[PDB]
Amino acid sequence: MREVISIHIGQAGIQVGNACWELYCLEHGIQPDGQMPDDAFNTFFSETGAGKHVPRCIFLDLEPTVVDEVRTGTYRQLFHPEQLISGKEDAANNFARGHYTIGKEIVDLALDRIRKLADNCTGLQGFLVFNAVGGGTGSGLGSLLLERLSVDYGKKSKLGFTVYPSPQVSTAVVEPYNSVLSTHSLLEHTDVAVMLDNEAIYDICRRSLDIERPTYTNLNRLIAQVISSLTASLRFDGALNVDITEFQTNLVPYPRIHFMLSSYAPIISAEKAYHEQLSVAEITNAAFEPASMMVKCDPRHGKYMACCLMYRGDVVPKDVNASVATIKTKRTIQFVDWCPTGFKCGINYQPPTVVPGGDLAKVQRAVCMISNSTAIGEIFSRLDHKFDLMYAKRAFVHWYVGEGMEEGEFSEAREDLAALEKDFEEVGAE
Amino acid sequence: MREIVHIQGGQCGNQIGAKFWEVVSDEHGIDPTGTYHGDSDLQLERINVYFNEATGGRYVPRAILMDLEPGTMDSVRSGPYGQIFRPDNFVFGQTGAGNNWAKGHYTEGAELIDSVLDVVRKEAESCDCLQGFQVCHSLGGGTGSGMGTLLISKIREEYPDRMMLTFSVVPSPKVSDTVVEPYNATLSVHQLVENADECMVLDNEALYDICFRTLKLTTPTFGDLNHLISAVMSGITCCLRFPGQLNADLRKLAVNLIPFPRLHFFMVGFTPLTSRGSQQYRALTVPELTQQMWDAKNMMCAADPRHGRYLTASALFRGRMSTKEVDEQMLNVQNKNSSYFVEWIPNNVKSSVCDIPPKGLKMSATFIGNSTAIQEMFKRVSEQFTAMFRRKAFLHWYTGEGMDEMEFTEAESNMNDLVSEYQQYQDASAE
Amino acid sequence: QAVKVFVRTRPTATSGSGLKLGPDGQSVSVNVPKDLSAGPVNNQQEQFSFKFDGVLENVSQEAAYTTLAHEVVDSLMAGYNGTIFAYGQTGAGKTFTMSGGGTAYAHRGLIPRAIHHVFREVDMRADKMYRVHVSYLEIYNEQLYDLLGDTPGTSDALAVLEDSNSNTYVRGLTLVPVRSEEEALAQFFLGEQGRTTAGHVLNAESSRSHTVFTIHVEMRTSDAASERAVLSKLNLVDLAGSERTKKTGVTGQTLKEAQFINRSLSFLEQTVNALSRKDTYVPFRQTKLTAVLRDALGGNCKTVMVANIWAEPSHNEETLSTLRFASRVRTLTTDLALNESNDPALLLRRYERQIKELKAELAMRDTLSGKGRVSYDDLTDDELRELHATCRRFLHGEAEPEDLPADSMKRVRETFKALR
Amino acid sequence: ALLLRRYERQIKELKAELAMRDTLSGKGRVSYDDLTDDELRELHATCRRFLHGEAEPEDLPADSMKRVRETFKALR
Ligand SMILES: Nc1nc2c(ncn2[C@@H]2O[C@H](COP(=O)(O)OP(=O)(O)OP(=O)(O)O)[C@@H](O)[C@H]2O)c(=O)[nH]1
Ligand SMILES: Nc1nc2c(ncn2[C@@H]2O[C@H](COP(=O)(O)OP(=O)(O)O)[C@@H](O)[C@H]2O)c(=O)[nH]1
Ligand SMILES: Nc1ncnc2c1ncn2[C@@H]1O[C@H](COP(=O)(O)OP(=O)(O)O)[C@@H](O)[C@H]1O
Repeated sequence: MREVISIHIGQAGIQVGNACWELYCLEHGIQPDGQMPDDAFNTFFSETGAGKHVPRCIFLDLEPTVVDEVRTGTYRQLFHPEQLISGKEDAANNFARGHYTIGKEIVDLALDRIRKLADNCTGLQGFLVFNAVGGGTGSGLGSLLLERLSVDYGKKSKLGFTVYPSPQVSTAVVEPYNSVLSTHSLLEHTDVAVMLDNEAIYDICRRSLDIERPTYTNLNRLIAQVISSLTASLRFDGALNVDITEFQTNLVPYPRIHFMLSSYAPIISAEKAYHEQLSVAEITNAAFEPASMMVKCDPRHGKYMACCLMYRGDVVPKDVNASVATIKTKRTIQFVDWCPTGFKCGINYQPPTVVPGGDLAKVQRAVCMISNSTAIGEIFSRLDHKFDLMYAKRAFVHWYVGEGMEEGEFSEAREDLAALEKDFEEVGAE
Repeated sequence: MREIVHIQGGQCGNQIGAKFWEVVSDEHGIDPTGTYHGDSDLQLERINVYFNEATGGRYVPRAILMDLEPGTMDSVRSGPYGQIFRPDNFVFGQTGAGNNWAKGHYTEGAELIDSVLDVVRKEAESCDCLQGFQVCHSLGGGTGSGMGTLLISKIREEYPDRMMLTFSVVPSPKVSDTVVEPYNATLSVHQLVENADECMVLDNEALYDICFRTLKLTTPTFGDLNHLISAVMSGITCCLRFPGQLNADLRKLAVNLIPFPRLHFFMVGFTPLTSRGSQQYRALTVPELTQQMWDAKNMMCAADPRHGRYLTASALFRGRMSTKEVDEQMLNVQNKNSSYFVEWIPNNVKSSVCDIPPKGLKMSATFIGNSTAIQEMFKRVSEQFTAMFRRKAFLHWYTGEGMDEMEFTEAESNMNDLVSEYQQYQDASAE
Repeated sequence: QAVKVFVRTRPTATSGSGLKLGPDGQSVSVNVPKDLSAGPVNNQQEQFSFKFDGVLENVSQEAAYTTLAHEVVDSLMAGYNGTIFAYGQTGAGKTFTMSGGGTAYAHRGLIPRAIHHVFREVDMRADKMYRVHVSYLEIYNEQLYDLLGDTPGTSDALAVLEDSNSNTYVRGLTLVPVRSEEEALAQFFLGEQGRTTAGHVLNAESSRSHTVFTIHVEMRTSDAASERAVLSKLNLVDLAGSERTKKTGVTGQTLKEAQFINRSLSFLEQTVNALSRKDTYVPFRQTKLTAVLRDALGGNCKTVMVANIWAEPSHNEETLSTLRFASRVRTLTTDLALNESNDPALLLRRYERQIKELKAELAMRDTLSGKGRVSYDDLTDDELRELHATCRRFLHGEAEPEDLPADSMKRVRETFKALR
Repeated sequence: ALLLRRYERQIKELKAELAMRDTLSGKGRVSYDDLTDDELRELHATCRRFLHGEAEPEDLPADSMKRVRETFKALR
C-alpha cells in the first residue's frame, strides 16, 4: 500500500542492509525464517499465501563474499534467493570498473528484479538506495543503477543514503577519486541524498555510547535506526504524519542542493539510560548539537536552511513546539534569511525498538533530525582538494582509464563539484 | 429542514471533522452504531440538519471525507465514531500530496475532484432545503488546502446562492509545522477570498495558548484542539438545530457580520472554557461569559484584537437566559471598549440566543468577531511569503506541477490588497 | 483630466408626461408630484435639481458622438487613455448610445463612429505609425466571457491583472489587431451577436451583461525606430441596466442575473463614493467591473460617463437614482500620463541613438576647440543656402558654425516665404 | 539587462563629461536629453513666419526637422 523498495549496493550497502533488515524484522515481529506468529509490514515486506513474508529488498554486489554471508546466515530463508545477487569479480575500488565494465550485466539483472518487485507494489513511495561513496561497487554500480532508475521509473522518490569518505581518516587511497566521480553522477539523479561519515559515527559511538572500540556492525545499527525512524510514519500512525514525498517538498529548496545531514538522538547505552529525563527539549538540543551529527561537518560554519524533525514514541506536539521554539530562540543556531520557517516537525506514536545484542538502550523517545544546510559544502571542499592534489600529476588515473574513462570525465566531475561549491556559496550569501 | 453538508479535507481537516462528528453525535445522543440513545424529543427534532435516517433507526452523518492518502481516513474509520460515516463518502487518492498546494489543486486533486463533486452532488440533491456547506481543513497543507480550495471553487460554481462556511487552520505565527506553509497559505487565501462566503481563521498556537492558559491542561494533544474547534463548529449552528428565543441561522450571521464581501475572515472563540481546578470555583453568569468572550486570550486566532478594530462581532448564546442580560452586557462591552470598535457602525454586535445549551453546560456562548486585527496575521504570512519568493525557494516543486510563476505574484497582490483593505477600515474616520 | 458626466435623454416616441427641464444645457431638474392623499400639506419633498457637464434632450447619434467622446478619442491618439461608459435605467438607451440602433447603421452608434474616427485619424496622421488592437469582453454573472476570436464561454484563463506598466489589462483576453475599418466592424458585430440579451418588460432585448470594448492604441513616431511607442487605451463600456426587480420576478435567468447586475452597479457606486471621499485605498477587487475599470475612474485615464435616462411619469424614481449617481461621479478627477512602451529593445535602441549622437557632437566640438573653429565663412556663397532650402525637402545637415549657419539661413528664408 | 545597465552607465558618464566640459565652456546649456514639451516645436514652427530661433548645441533635432518641413509645406 505504502511500499518502499530497498536497494543495498556494495559491501557497505549490504552491511547496513543486514542491520536494517534485522531492525525491520524485530519491529514487525517477523521471525528470521520468514513468517510471524494490521498490514504494518506492507512497507517493507510482502506476505505470501503461505504466510511467509519476503522483504522488498535487493542485495546488489559484484563481490560474492558479502552476499554469501547473508546466504549462509540466519536470514537465509527470509530474503528471496534470487534477490540476493552476486557478481564474479569485485570492482576493486575502481569507479570505472563498477560503472563501465563489470556493472553492465549486473545492473541489467538488478533492473529486471527491481521491475518485478515494483510490479508487486500497489503504491510506491520510492526507493531506498544504500551505498558507500568511495568504492567501485558502491560508486560505479550505484551510479549506473540510479541513472537507469531515473530514466525508466521517472518521478519516484529515490533516497540515497550515501556514506562519504571521512575528512582525515579513511580506508582506501583512491577514495577521493571515486567519491568525486560518484558525487558528479548522483548530483542529478537522487532526490534526497543523505551524507554519512564513518568518522562522525565513530565519534558518536565513542562519546555517547562510550564504545571505545566501535565496529562496522555498530555503525550500520545506528544507520538502520536512522532509516527506521525516517520511515516510521510510513508504517505507524501518529500525530503529524510526514511522508517520503513530503521530505523533498519540505527539505529540498533547489534541486541541485539535496544533500542532508542526519542526526539521531538519544544515543545511550543501558548503563547511562534511565539516568536522565530525556525530555523532548533535551533530546532536540542533543540532536542539534554539532557532535551528534553523523557527518564531519560543523553546522556552526554554515547556516541551516531546512530541518525536518522525526520524533518517535511518547512525544506531544506542545512539547515539540516548545523545543523548536527554544531552538529558534537560541543564538548559536542560524537559519538563512530567506527561510523563516525552516522546520518540518513530525511525530509518531511507535517508539523505536531495541535490537538485542546492540548497545542502544530502550528509550521511550527518539529524534531523527535531517537537515539541509549550506555548511555541508565543507565536505565537498575537502574532497575537491584531495581529488585535484592527486589529479594534477594524475596518480592512479591509469587504473580508472583502463576501465573506460578519460581525463575528460575526471575534469567534468571536478568542475561539477566546483559548481556545487559556488552553488552552496550562492545559497549561503545574501 | 435547513440542511448542512459537511466536508473534511486533508489530515488536519479529517481529524477535525471526525472530532466534530463525535461531538455532534454526543450532543444529539447518537451512539457510534447510529442508533439514537438520547431520550429527548428536541435532539431528534432537527436531526435532519446533520444526519439522514437509514432503513433502520441508524442515523448517518451528511459528511464527505477527502484525502489523497488513505492512511488518515483509515485512522478515522478506526476511530470511535468511524463507522457512522457513509462508506461511499470516503474519497481517497492513492499518493498523498507532499504538502504541495500545486499537487493538491492541479495535478493530483484534479482526478479526485470529479468523484468528490459526484458524492457532494449526491448528498446535496437529497437535501430538501440546503443551508449550505461547511468545509473543515487547514491552510498550509498540500491535499488539505489544495483540494479544499478546488472543491470550494467547484461548489461555488454549482451553488452560488448556497451558504459556504469554511473552518481553515491558518499556519501558526511563531512555530511553523511545514516549511512551505507560507506558500500554501498565501495560495489558499487567494481562493478563500474569492469563493468562500464565510471563513473561520484558526491557529494551532492560539489553541495551544488557550488550552494551556485557561484550560490549564498538561499534555494537550491534537484531540483536545480538535475538540475545541468542534465545539465552536457546533455552537455556530446550534440555532439551526434547537429552539431559540432569538434564533439566527448561518446566512443571518453572515449578513450581520460581513460589511464588505472580501472581509469575511473571522476569529472565533468558545465560552465558558474553565480549568478543571476552577470549574467549581467559577460562577456561570452571562456577565462572566461575556467577560471571558471579549478577552483576547479566548480567541482561537493568533492575532489579538487589541491591535485592530472590531468591524463586527456576533455572539450566539446557548441556555435559558435573559435577553435583557445579554443585550445589556454586550452594549456595556461596546461602550467600555468603544476605542476598539468601529465608529461608522452604530452597533457592532449581533446577539442571538438559543434555548438548548450543550450537554453538561448550563450556559455557553460562541463568539464570531470580524476585526482588523487579522491584518497582522495576513501581514506575517506575507512577510514569510515574500522572503521565500524573492529567492524562489521550493518554487520548482510548484512550477513542475504546471502552475505559473505569475500565480504566486497574483495571489500575493490579492492578499496584500486584503491587508490594505483591513487597514483602510481600521483607520477610516466617520464623516 | 476631469470627469465629464454627460446626460442623454431617451426621446419618448409615445410622448409621456415629461417632467425634466434644461434651462441652459448644464442643469437638470425633476419635480416629483406630491401625493395629495398622503398627508396633505405635510410632505415637503417636490424638487430635485442637479448640475452636470452637459445634457442632450433629443439629438442624433452624430451630435452625441461629437459632444461626448471626440476629445477622448483625440486624447487616445495623443497618447492619453480614455474611458466612456454608459449607465442609467434598463431600456433607457444605454446600448442605443453605446453603439445601438442609431440611424441606418451607417457609421451610427458610438463605438462604430469611434472606430471610424480612429481609422480616419490613423490615415490622416501619415507622419506617425499606429498599431490598433481591439478587444470585446462581457461581464455576465461576475464572470469574464471573451467574445472576439473563439468563444469558449467558460471564462477560461480570463483574469484582470494589475498594472504591469501603470495600466490594468486582461490576461487571456484575445486581443485582435486591426488594420482596416471593415474588420474592426466585423469583430464588433461578432461581439454584438455573441453578447447575452434577454427579453424584458421595459426593454424588448435588455442587455444583461456589462460589455467592455477596449481599443488599444500603440503609437510610434514618424521616425519610429523604437521611440515613444505603445501604451494607450480607450475603453468603451456599456453597463447593464439597474432593474428595480419588481417587474422581472421570474428567477429564470432574469432575476438571478438582475441581482448580479445590481450588485456590480452598487460596488461601482461604492468605489465612486470612496474616490470622491479620496480615501486611501478605494478597493477595486470587489467585482470584475471595478477590476476592469481600475485604471479608469482613476489611474491615468480621461473618463467621460454617460447617463442615459428615460423621462416617464413613473420612471422618475429610477431617473433620480441615475442622476444622483452621475452627480456623485462628477466629483471625480483622474490623471493623464503620456505612458509609452517599456520595451527593452526599444529603450536600448532609442538611447544607443542617444549615445552615438552625444559622442558625435562631443567629437565635433572637441575638434573645433582643439584644431580651431573658423566662423563667418562662405558668406558670399548663397548657393549653399539655396541648396539647403532645396534639401529641406530631404534629410540633410547644415553648418554648425556661425550661429548654426545663421539659424540655417533663417530657416531657408522661412521656407521660401512659406512656399510663396 | 546587463547591456542595458552598462549602456545607461555609459550615457550617464558621457553626460557628466559633457557637463564638465561645459563648466570650462562659456555656459551650461540644456543636456538635450529629450523634448517633453513638444508644443515648443509647434511654437517654433508658428514663429518661423516671424523673427525667432532656438537651436543650441544639439540643434534641437535640426530645428525639429525644419519645423516638420515647414508644416509639410504649409499643408501643401
Ligand atoms: N558506514 C559504513 N561504511 C562502510 C562499511 N563497510 C564498508 N564501508 C565503506 O565502504 C567503502 C567501500 O565499499 P565497497 O565499494 O562496497 O567495497 P567492495 O564491496 O569491496 O566493492 P569495491 O571496493 O568497490 O571494489 C569503504 O571506503 C568503507 O569506508 C560499514 O559497514 N559501515
Ligand atoms: N487542529 C489540528 N491541526 C492539525 C492536526 N493535524 C495536523 N494539523 C495541522 O495541519 C497543518 C497542515 O497539515 P495538513 O493540511 O493536514 O497536511 P495534508 O493533509 O497532507 O495537506 C499542519 O501545520 C498541522 O499543524 C490535528 O489533528 N488537529
Ligand atoms: N434616440 C434614442 N435615445 C435613446 N433610446 C432610444 C433612441 N431611439 C430608440 N431608442 C430605444 O432604446 C432602446 C435601447 O435600449 P438599451 O440601451 O438596449 O437598454 P439597456 O439600457 O437595458 O441596454 C431601443 O430598443 C430603442 O427602441
